[PDB]
Amino acid sequence: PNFSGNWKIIRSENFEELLKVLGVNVMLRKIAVAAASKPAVEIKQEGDTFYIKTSTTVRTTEINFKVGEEFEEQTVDGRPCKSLVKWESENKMVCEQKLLKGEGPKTSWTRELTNDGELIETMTADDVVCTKVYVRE
Amino acid sequence: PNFSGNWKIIRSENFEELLKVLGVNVMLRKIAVAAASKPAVEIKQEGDTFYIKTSTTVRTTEINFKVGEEFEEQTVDGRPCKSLVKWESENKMVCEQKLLKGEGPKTSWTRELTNDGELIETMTADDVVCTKVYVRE
Repeated sequence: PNFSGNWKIIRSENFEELLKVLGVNVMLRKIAVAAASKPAVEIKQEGDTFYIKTSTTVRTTEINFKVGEEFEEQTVDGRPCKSLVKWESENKMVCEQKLLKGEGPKTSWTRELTNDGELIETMTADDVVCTKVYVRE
Repeated sequence: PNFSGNWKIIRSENFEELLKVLGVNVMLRKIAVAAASKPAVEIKQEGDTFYIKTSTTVRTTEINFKVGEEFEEQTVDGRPCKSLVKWESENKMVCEQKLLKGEGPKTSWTRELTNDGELIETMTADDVVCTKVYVRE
């Protein structure tokens, strides 16, 4: 169905720990998980075309993509990557990322909609997964 | 033989499927997947007495039991149960679980030490089996 909406975070699991295993220093981890860094996510979906803007109190980023068409974004640790999203099913998109320069962990993400209209986001780096869950405002 | 040691995972199958057949909703499964990252198992075996600590990037749980003596733990989906472990062979133990309160699917688990020195852990609910294989660190 339809991912469009203004989404507010209600659960976050394993995010700081994932940053830790990627080598992010403790000062940056602590700020990444601070109240002031809680992400709001605004999505506008038109068929396979998506605009997703993710904002905290200090940062704002937007991606625009169509399912099945390569685009550029950043990995969960700021390295530029080429991304490609596919539908795993009607309510779930999966994204494979490839670094533009150099080598690093294999990263990906998924976003999916539940029965009850929660948005679940997961991000994976090698063997480590973090999960965020949002509800619509 | 001796189950003692610190065990690192080399493969895993059907974790989320097990939770799914137990009726855990998809939100909770995806949180559980994040909280299950990089599982490590520390075992201290002294004859028939066992201490088993399971650590992931987010959480640590510990059970202490003696083979043939009932103890309390939780099912894989987090429900309190009484458990009783028995030897099924020289190198394999099997645990049957019964809920403290209420009724539910039959759940069990096993742990086996192979001839190649691997530890195989299985957890069963209905006819779904989740399997993890570890080697000694």
